[PDB]
Amino acid sequence: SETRTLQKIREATQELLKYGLLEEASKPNLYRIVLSHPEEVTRILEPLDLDIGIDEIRGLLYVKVRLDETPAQDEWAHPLVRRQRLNLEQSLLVAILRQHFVAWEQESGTGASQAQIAIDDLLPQLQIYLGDPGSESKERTRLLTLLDQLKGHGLVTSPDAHERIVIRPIIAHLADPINLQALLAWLREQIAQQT
Amino acid sequence: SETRTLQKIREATQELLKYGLLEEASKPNLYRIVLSHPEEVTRILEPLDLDIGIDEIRGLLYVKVRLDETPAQDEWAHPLVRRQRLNLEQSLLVAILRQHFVAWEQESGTGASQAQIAIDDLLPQLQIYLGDPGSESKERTRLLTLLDQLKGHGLVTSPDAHERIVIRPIIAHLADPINLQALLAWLREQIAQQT
Amino acid sequence: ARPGKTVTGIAATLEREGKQVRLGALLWFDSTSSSVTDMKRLWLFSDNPG
DNA sequence: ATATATATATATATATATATATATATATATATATATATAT
DNA sequence: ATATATATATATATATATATATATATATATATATATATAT
Repeated sequence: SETRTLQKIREATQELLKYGLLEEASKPNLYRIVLSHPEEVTRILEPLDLDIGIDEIRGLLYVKVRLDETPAQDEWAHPLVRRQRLNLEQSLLVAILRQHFVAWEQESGTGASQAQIAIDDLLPQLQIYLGDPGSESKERTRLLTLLDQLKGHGLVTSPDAHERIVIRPIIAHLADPINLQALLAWLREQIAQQT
Repeated sequence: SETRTLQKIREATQELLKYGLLEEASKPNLYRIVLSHPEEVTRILEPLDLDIGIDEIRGLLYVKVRLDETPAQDEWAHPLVRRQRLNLEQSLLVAILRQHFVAWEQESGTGASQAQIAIDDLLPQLQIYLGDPGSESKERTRLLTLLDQLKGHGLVTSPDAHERIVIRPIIAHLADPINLQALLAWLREQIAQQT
Repeated sequence: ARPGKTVTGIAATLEREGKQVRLGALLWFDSTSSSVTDMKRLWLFSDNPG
């Protein structure tokens, strides 16, 4: 009766939906294929009221909702998308990563060199507020569990052979970090008071 | 201008995707929306290498893996499906549930949904195969563990106050006689393995 | 008078010949939500004067 | 002594039900015009 | 034979009833993390 959708477009769209975000440095072929068929991809996704956001400066593609503009659900909710509200420590680590990513993008370029930090560097930042949990093993366990949870959130990579993670570009793509800024101001105020 | 699909179509397809099946008896509006543009649903699932299953005798709509130019190989490897693969014990209990469903159907017909059996009714039907754990609570735990998953696949409702469950019509297609014969052949292969 | 986050308690003091035995409970809310589950519970049972 | 599984707590997001407000449709009331029957 | 009086019909207006849409409350399901118990 009528033609099918092209195989590679289907495969790449499904891949991105499975992963949410992807990198040209990771899968450049799918990256180029999607960017050569953005109309087809969005047409595939708009029935879901979904779409894709891209960052060629940092070489990242990612999904994005495409519902009707600004309904009463400004704190939006979508059928196919179950939303999350992270805890004190999760968002604390996210703010730490945000600040150091901001610093890196100035001292090492806006994703020109993938943002990196060592475990022994993140741990002191957490220790500023949480203090020593009791042992170095406990510190590493805490930070590694949090980093794994964020990796499941697509925010960070696992530490390298030198215990250095890579910050995914998606961190730059958060919606309203003003809450992160207020939280970090509150945290620094609290530690300054509680010392 | 834009390829935006009609909002009602998006609603119905999003719901169907969210739960993977849609019964007219429960949500007639979305069911009739789907059957009003079933080719739209097909052409939207086709990008995802998925297809729409239809059974109007039971007023049911469900999603099924499509055949790509490769018939999905082992279709359970399809990227989008969130769940695991079916296993032996699940198939055993599915067969018993389908036996009761066909009995109830001969009793009252196919399209209705009033079929039920109790926890104690199920317990011997599986205990014959599975041996005796040693306590009634343990076999109840076994049955409830199976039922939780099978509900996760949409086959059955949750255990009610009367310790019963309601058979969902979709089981008519998971227990397809053609698929039952194929599973019988696979069981003969398992015998060869035992050999 | 107590619609928001609140805490409530009760404790009766049975005894015999100086042997205290106390049955006490504690019920509290976290929010204006008034579900049966919203009321978090804990009983007590002690025979220590402290 | 360690690892794994389970249960519980936090908790949040979604779905369903119910009540109220608004819009629309129908009906009844009133008034005027026309037809017809009766009287001169 | 014509005039007039009265009954009947119609059109419009407004009042009311009913249907539907939306807002809000409640209940449950997921869901994920952590603590504890038990098995090896």
